[PDB]
Amino acid sequence: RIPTVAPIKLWLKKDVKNVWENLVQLDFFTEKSAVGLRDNATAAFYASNYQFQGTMIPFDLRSYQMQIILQELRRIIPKSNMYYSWTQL
Amino acid sequence: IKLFLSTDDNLSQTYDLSIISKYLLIASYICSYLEPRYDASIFSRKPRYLQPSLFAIERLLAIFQAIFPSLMKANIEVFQNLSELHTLKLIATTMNKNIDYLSPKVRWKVNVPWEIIKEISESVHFNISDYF
Amino acid sequence: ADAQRSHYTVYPDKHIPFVKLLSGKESEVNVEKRWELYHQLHSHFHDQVDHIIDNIEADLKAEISDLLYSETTQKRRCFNTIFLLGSDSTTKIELKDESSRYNVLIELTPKESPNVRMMLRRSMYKLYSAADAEEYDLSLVENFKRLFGKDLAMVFNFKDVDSINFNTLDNFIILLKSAFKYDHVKISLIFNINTNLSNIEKNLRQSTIRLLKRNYHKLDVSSNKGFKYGNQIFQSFLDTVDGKLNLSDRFVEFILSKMANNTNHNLQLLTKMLDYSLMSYFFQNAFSVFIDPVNVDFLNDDYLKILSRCPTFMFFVEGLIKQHAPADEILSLLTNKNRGLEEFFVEFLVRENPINGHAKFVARFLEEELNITNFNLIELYHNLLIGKLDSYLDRWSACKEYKDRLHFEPIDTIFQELFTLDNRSGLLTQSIFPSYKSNIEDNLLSWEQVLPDLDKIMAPVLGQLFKLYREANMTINIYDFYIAFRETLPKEEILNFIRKDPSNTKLLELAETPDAFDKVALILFMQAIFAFENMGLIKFQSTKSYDLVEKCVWRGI
Amino acid sequence: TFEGYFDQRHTMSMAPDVTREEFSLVSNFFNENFQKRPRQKLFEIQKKMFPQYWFELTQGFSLLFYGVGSKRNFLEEFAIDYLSPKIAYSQLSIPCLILNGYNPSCNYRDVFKEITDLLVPAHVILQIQKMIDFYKNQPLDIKLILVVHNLDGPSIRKNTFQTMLSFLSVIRQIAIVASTDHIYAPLLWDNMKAQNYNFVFHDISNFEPSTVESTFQDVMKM
Amino acid sequence: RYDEIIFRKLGSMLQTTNILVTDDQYNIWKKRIEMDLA
Repeated sequence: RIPTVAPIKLWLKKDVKNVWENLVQLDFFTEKSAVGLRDNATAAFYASNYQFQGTMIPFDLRSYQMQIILQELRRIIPKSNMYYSWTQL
Repeated sequence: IKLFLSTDDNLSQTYDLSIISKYLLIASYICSYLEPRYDASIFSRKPRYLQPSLFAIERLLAIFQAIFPSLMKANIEVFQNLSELHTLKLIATTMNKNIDYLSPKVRWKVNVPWEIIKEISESVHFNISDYF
Repeated sequence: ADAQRSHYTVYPDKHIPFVKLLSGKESEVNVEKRWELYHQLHSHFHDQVDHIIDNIEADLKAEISDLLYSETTQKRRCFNTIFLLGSDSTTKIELKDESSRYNVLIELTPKESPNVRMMLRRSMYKLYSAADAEEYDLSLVENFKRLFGKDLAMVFNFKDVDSINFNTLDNFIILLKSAFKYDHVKISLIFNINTNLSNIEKNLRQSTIRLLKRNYHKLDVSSNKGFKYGNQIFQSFLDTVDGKLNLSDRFVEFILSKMANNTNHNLQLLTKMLDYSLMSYFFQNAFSVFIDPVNVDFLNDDYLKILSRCPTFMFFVEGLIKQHAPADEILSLLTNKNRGLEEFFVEFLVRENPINGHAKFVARFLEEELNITNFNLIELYHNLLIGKLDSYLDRWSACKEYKDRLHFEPIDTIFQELFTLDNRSGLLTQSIFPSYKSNIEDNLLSWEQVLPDLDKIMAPVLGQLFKLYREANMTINIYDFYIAFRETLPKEEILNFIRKDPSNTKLLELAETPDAFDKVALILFMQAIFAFENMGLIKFQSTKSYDLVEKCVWRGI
Repeated sequence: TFEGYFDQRHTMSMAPDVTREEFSLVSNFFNENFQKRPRQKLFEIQKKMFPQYWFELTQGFSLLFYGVGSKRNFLEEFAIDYLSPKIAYSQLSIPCLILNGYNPSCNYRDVFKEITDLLVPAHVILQIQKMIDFYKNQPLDIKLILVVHNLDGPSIRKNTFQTMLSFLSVIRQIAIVASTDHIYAPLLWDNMKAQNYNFVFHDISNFEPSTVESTFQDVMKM
Repeated sequence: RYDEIIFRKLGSMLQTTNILVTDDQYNIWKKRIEMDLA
């Protein structure tokens, strides 16, 4: 959507991994069946014992779900942001 | 400029494999992403982003035989290369304790992404891109 | 019985493994001389092979020691990382026995790393055990200097990185990062990597990769590196021959075909092929006794039969006939009188082949004068043998200045066939690179190739059932399979064979039953299916029902 | 061909039930009577390879015996009657260790105890390393013969047991003979394991009934 | 022939290698040439 030349970097798939990790640390994403914090020590012992599928499948194929819906995104993201126009479909 | 254009956080012909190993990997990737429905349709003379599915050993061997360039058959070298692939973490299994390959309940899946198998096929001159 | 036990130990002229040739006409002295010559050449080969292996291991250990103790004055206390690409669990490292600093090797198998808690517990357990011979938590690391009066240096050997849970490994690395608060602790990390840094970059978090990368070293310890050692091994094989034996094009072609199938452990396979070929030659050919031309006096008419059946001799006789040589020579060679071709054979045994000397000269010229090292010596020898050396030399552009010097003309000397190695009978393939699957399938289908009065009519049950298995579908209702197997059986002949035994009362008791045929067929079918399950032919649907089975193999793949 | 793979309400109760005792009778009679002479002749002919097997074992090439049919009796006869006595009477009584892979109740530590007792003068891999470092200086003479039936045995199939057996063949003073029955047996071994094992492959299929191995699994479950 | 087939299948070194001409073939050639030689 930009005029061309008369004679916005697509970041590499490897450098994006740090951003992907940051978006999981800050609790925007979550695993498909994340039980979360266990209630008692006995269940926590079993949870620390068992290895889930998400601990073995590749980094780029781990399913995530979202904690913030795009409506809240458009409500919160300032209109002056350059990707605000993409907050909707 | 060249220092800033690259993150250089990377720890650094990407995978040295025999021809048998390369063709085994090519067949395994087809198995892990192509429906069992289309095997007879495509290989008998009679999806890029989802997680891979499981496959049986016979499907892998049959597709390998169908795509290997008169029959190649299955010798000790083929199975040895297949086991090397597993040892190299190129093919995953459905088990985590007391590994026993001959147990009839273990299935296989591919751990190698598209960007590597593309270059492997390019080095093999095999046109996977026309099978999907 | 002992057969039911898991394991048990059993206790029970001078033999020479070489067997008589010429249908037993070979004398004891000839057999002993052949055995001694085989031992001499074999030991001379191993004296070079083991030396090369020892040099390789010493060089690797020296480089490992240099990397480990390459002291760098980093102002910040950080890990020391060594990435052993293409390494295995077989390698070992010995550390310096320093005075002020105590050095401990810590082995970490994937079985020892199910979780961070177990990892730390086992690490501290081994650390305490090692310090116990001087004369479970990080408090041990804190208290080590007050417990044993010495500084602690830890070397961590991740024996197989690919199978380790990378999340647990990442957490463990972050845990070990806390040890830098202690002024008396130094940590080194050894990574046994099978493929490349790509798997680690994919699996580990990018934060931990930055911790590792601040001080790391990368070393390729694979057994295959630019044909540096394989060429040396092959040249040592040529040298231990001393021109007493030659190589054929087919044999080198077979070697080259099998080498490319393994990328990491080629040297052992090459040694396997060479040793087995030498063993086959010394076991099968009687003329190996005449390696020393002193032993020519032991010739006999049976050896003259072999000499006459040499292709070079076969065409030489026809050349004498067609060039109008006197018939006296033809009569003499047919009647084996005056045996001057034995003097020619003695000359042949004396004649050194220029192939070996020229090959060594060309190899040294490439290494030193042309400074070309990225070449396979096996390919060079193959091209020399075929006589297409010019095409192989054309690969490198610098050869033009010396093409005239490097050109070599092969010569097909008479009786050379008796002193060459080749793949002609397939013995080197049936035992070293077998078609294990295909052989079993053929034996099941072609039992006449194995086996030499019901025995004269009915094949073994396993093969006849495998016939139906090949005819069978992917999933089988086992009752139908049993019905078909029963229908294929010779019912009346089987009943007569059963009734043949007069004294086996239990057999006749079942034979009286009208359902005897059905029960016998079912017993045979169930035994065969159990054997198939052992052999990996069939798989049950027992979770749903034992009455359905699934095939596990197909013919010809 | 491979195309044969791509181109592909009754119950067992409809068949007459056979008891285990009835199952044993017919099996024994047809095992002993049927195909007796040709199989015995084949065995006698196959005995002619004993000098070659002995020579291969002395050169350090491990022997893997495969093919349809039981291989326990062949290995027993070989190791007891030909291999062990001839080694003793040509080196100048050699102990022979027999492992039953067809028994699921085996334990690798128990076998390693016998190995250590028979080989080590007064964490298994740590002791195997000491054995390897010790036998380097020892003369290249065979001291122990190891026979392992069914290298594809249920507990034997496990990776740890295979690894333990693989590090054994590094020592030349140990003779290793193994047998397998599964068609996909070579799938178990990778290049490192193959290098350590040093097998020379021989097909010895004989259509010999597996009477002993049939005792550890119940046919009544079929 | 039976013995040679099983030797070949067994991968035995007792089986002869077909690099030189067989004894029977060379014997027949020698006899046929010699019969007309004199």
